[PDB]
Amino acid sequence: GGSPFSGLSSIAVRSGSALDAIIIDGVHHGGSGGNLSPTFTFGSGEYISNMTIRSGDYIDNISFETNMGRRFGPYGGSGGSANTLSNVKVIQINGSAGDYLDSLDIYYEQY
Amino acid sequence: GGSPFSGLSSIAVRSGSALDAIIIDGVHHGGSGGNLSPTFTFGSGEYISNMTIRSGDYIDNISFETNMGRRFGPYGGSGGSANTLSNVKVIQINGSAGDYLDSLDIYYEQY
Repeated sequence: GGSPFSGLSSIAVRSGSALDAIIIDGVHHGGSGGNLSPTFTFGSGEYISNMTIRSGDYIDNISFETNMGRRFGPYGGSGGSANTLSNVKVIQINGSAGDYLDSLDIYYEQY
Repeated sequence: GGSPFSGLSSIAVRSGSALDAIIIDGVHHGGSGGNLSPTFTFGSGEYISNMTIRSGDYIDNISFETNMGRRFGPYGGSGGSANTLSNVKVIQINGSAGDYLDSLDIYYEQY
């Protein structure tokens, strides 16, 4: 019984040319620079299915598509190298933050 | 670089004899009954290492120990059956909620 939920229930970012911050369920991870994205709130049974991430020494860009045809991004800049997650169910987003988003540790089901 | 963080950054619950709610990074999952736990905010590099969960048709009790000797619980009641997670790193907490906490879908590293 019940309506499904996730502990990853909403995402925002702060971005300029790179990722200043990620804001996960209203919890700030990073610095104050860049401009604040609007918050993406996930629906019951909705999860991240695609995700493109540009990264270098820092997280430079973040975009994703959900299983419900919804989109978030791109936010950030054109630097670093691009990696893509496809046919996935993203479960967790961890990482390391300072004044910027230094790394991301994504946990997902690889379908 | 950077200080580690998790997308599972704080836990509270609402509990009576069972689990009315779990509150994950300030996002409410469940109903309004029972009494509100105080919020456990996780520190950088802190994660759930032990966890005892009583469950039946509903989540009945929740307790956990973190890798930093910190504790949360027990909260709830004495019904259902007990399961324990030991030598783990909890990564995600999902589930299904209504007026109560119907299920929990825990994602962890089994060490």
